[PDB]
Amino acid sequence: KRSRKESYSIYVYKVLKQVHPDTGISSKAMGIMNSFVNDIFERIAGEASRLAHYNKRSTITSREIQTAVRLLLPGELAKHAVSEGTKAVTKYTSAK
Amino acid sequence: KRKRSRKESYSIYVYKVLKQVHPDTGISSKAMGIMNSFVNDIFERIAGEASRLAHYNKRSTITSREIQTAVRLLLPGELAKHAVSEGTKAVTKYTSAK
Amino acid sequence: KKPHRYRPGTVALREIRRYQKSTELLIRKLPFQRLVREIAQDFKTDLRFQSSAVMALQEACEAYLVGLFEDTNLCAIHAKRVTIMPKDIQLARRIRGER
Amino acid sequence: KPHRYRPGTVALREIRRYQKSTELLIRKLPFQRLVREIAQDFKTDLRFQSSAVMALQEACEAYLVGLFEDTNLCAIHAKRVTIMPKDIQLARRIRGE
Amino acid sequence: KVLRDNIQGITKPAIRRLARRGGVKRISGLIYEETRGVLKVFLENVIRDAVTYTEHAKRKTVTAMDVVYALKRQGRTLYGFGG
Amino acid sequence: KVLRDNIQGITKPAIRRLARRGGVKRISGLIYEETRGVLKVFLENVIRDAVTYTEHAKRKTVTAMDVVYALKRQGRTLYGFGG
Amino acid sequence: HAKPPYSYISLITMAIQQAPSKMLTLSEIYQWIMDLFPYYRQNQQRWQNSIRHSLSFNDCFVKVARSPDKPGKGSYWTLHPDSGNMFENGCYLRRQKRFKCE
Amino acid sequence: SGPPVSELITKAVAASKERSGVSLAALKKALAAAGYDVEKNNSRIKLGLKSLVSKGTLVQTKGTGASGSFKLNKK
Amino acid sequence: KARAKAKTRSSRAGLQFPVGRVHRLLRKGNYSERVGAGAPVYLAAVLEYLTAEILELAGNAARDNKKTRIIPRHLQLAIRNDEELNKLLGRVTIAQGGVLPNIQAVLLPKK
Amino acid sequence: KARAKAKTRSSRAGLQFPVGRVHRLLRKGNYSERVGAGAPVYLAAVLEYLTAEILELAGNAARDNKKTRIIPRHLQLAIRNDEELNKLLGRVTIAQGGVLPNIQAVLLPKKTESHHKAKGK
DNA sequence: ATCATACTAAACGTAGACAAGTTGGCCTGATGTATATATCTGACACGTGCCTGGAGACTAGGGAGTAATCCCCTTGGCGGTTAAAACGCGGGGGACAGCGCGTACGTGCGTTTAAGCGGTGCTAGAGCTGTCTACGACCAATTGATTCCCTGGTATCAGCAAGTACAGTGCCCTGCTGACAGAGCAGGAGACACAA
DNA sequence: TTGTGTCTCCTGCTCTGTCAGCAGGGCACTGTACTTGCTGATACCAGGGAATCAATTGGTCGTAGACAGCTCTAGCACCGCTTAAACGCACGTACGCGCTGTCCCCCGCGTTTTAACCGCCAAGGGGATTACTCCCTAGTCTCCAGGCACGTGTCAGATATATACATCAGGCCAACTTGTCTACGTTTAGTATGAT
Repeated sequence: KRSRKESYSIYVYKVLKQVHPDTGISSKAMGIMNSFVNDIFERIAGEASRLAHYNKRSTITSREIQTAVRLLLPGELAKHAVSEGTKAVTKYTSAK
Repeated sequence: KRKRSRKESYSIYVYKVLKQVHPDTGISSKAMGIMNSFVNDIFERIAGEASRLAHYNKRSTITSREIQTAVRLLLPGELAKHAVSEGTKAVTKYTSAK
Repeated sequence: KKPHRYRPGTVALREIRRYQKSTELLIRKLPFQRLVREIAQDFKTDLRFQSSAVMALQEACEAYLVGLFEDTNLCAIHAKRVTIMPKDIQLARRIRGER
Repeated sequence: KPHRYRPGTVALREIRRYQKSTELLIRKLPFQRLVREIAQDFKTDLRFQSSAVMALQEACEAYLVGLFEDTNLCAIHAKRVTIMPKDIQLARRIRGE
Repeated sequence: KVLRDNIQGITKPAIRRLARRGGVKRISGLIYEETRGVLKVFLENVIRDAVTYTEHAKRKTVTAMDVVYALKRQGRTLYGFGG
Repeated sequence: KVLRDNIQGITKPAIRRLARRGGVKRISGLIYEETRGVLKVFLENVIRDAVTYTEHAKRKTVTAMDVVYALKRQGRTLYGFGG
Repeated sequence: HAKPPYSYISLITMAIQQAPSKMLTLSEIYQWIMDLFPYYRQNQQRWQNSIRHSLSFNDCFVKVARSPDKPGKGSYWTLHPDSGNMFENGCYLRRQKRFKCE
Repeated sequence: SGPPVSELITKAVAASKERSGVSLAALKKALAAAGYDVEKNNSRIKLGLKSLVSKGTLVQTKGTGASGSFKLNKK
Repeated sequence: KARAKAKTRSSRAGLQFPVGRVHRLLRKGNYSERVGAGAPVYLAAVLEYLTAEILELAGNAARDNKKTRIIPRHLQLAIRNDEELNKLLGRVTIAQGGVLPNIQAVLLPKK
Repeated sequence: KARAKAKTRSSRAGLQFPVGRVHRLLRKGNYSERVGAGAPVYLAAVLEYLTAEILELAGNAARDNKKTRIIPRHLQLAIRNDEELNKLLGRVTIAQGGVLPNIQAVLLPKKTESHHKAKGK
């Protein structure tokens, strides 16, 4: 048999080719980007879990994620991340 | 008519431990609140570290082994040793008396 | 007869001993509460504060400033001085990572 | 007479050279032996993945570089340009180590 | 009802006492504005986090637990006010 | 098989290079032993945490993930070796 | 009253030697001169500073400490034995061939 | 051109005649007040002081070289 | 009858990152008992935005260095030059990244 | 069949802290899908031990201060005096705790032999 | 004939010419870095097979939203007390600047060392799959531990007045020195008065 | 009537008194924190009771993981050769540290202003609790395509070589200032000439 390890490599590459069409990325840089994505996922998810627990709620909704994003990221990053997340959720809700 | 939700606390257990250590010394309400905060803080530290240990090894159960490793990771040397000794004693006694 | 007068630095050490022995809050409560309400006014208007919240804020702020002054005193002494200068606070914050 | 740079010139050249590079500055084999020696106190007959030793070296060199930056700031604060053990001690004390 | 310049309410004797508790013997004259700025920055950070917690709960009153969680987020855990 | 004095393998030029990357122009002669002590303490802490992680998994080989988790717990998160 | 012709060195030597123990301090010297010369009741600071300078300058006097702290408030001065007689044969005013250590 | 700096140094030290010798900073202030481009003549003042000390016209009290305080000779 | 053609939730949200995988990681990460439908979408959007920002800056640095591929040095330069990201990633070490070229003005030669 | 007399899980383990409450908090804290039988016992034992340590040190401090009630000042003194707890609680601030009294050696006055009145240089 | 007085020569004092020391700026050689061009190789990017994990469809039930109510804690106001803050002023000593020096550290060269690379060989141990059994989730009924409130009683702590102990500051005596001024006494020369 | 011995004045060395300053220390006075005692306030503790809610016991059932066995990955050991880095030493200078001096900044203390603190009262805003309900997310089954492993081509970065350019450091020329020597003016000695 052969193993199977998942990662964000293809999605990072898609985003890269969206931003810089003619730029590539080395394997070490791709590993660093995977580590970064995992780290930020962990931070936001943990903060959202703490927010849900503090209010005696058993669900992590988009509101908890929004508050976690505002708590973690600094000012301009927080504002832009909130805008992008709100746009994505609205588009998903309308499209389905 | 209109009740108020009961608030759980470690105050009685802290008082029992204190009277085990210092039978004559008391403790003030502010100190009791500080000790409650300390107990909750260390509880959440050990529980979070145990959860991360279980997640890394792809195990869905937290056992006394995960708690032991968490205690080894968090507390410094002598505290870690004494805490491990106390925990092992407690678990062995619980298993025997069960 | 001239009145009694302590030399410079003696009453400073007396004050150090007094305020290290004690534990009460050193900032006046009411001005600090007004400051807390002022700063919070920018983030959300018409906020209310539990008294416990203001007391917690004051405790944390005083502890932070005391620790910062310990670090800046060490920084000043490292430069073979006794007077703490603003550059000492700047260095302490820089090494701590706040700047 | 042979050419001879004044003190501090080659030092600045070295600073410029090593700040724009990225390769590890400690020799790999001595650091690996040190890592194996230190780990021997905790558990005998341990083994290390090569990537584990590389990660340890990366973390150690990054930590030392940051510590030396803080030490240089401490030295400059005292109207000096030479870093001394008191500077490392002050940086560690303020950091919380 | 509006608050304007209460940072000056952290008077010189108060900063002097805080320095004294820190073991400072002699204080420069420019420390006080610097200390006011540092305190203002710290308060702004903590209050921003606390008010974010308050808004998430859809409350209007900033509870002590909000301040405790905000401080813990900075890595400045506070004992004595719950948690 | 045994290892006795490998801390001396962090030679004077290596510490000099590390200081140079940090922006140090002039180095006192007593820095080298101090730097060796600091590095030894840091390595001891990180390796202790890594070996604890290895022991919990009932393994005999210290993997890169153990080192990464140890560094993250220390508050020195490392990118480039998975996780 | 008239100023005594005797030089301060001669006065100090006579005060030291007149005691039963051949020893006196500055306070006792003041007591002796007050008792035996009413003339010196004036120019008090002048002659006090003069005798202090003479005591600190002349090599024919050497100081000795006090073992159990004594009554205190000042040290004690012993006459140098090697000086012998210097004011003998009536020359109390200007000694010839002053005593010297070197 | 004016007179040589040695004459100005002697004039400055003889102007005040404090019980202790005049310090280097005090002499520099005196020369500046009297009128002199002391900014670019620090070496001139230092070597003049050294020469005057060597010739015995000036006696140095506490310090060495240009440091310390200087006063007029015995005669 | 036959089912409709499957469409990835990322396609509905207009994202590149995986909404399904993010939802699985939330559910199996022991973060809460339940996970809302929009939480994965929001989190994936935020992660994609942050990744796009860092990649933009890293590509700019690489172009400045006259290279076609991004390497860890370029990511280090991008992160530490930008104030917001450097604040976000202040306590992070990037393997094979360097340090920002800077020398204290006191050390420079006295011209 | 008749039920046997109930024994608290703390009583079986010989603890004072609650094994049952700790088990409930572990289950409801969203730490893992499942919680073993001995994990609450181990965690309760560790928490009881740490509480005993801090209370012992705080009572010693209060006794040294001639007080019969532990207050936050005594907790602060106990924590900062012991290096192990201070390392454990380095990033923690105790309300109404104050600080350890210490003055840097260079700040203390320099002894002088002369008893003359102080004057400006 | 003998003296002083003026012209000239040589000693003495002072102003100016000469040569030596110090500083600044420009020119030239050496050296490291930066740039340009050719070769090549292995690390990236793209293509194919597949399999497992995400999407579609449906149901169940309980977590979350909303409305009503209550009473608790926040806000606001008023007045008096006095503790703290603000201001002013004298002056001590500490921060800062300047100079000196000596030795610790930087640069450079020759020799020694072992790190680095490549290749070979072996096997401890990571990593996976398959069994199956003990362990943990879940539910119902029992009950006992934990919380809240009230009462009586107590210990403890806080505040104020009085005495004590410790320590800080500086008077005032005593001791030591540089420098200016002044009495004694040895030795040499002018005046007094004697011997021949 | 004069040479000569002794008396008395003039000279200078030796030693002393005196003005002012600085420094060492015994001990008096002052101030402030600590200790003791008492009074009043309140915060803790113990007992009792009711509420309540959740921990325990007993039983069933599903699957997480301990254990066994196999594959083959990569961690470890060794050897040989090349050469880049480390080490030791020589030499010089510039940087750390000590010392001195000064004068402005902060400390200490007295007096006035002021706003904090306490106690009390009142109103009502919003947090907390309770009941009902509905629709959103977990659970289950089916199915297929998205992502991952493997394989292969090529061109972007690495290496090597050559050439250019910027920078560093030393040497030398030119300008400013000071030490040493020399010539003009003043004054005294030598010789010619006028006065008496």
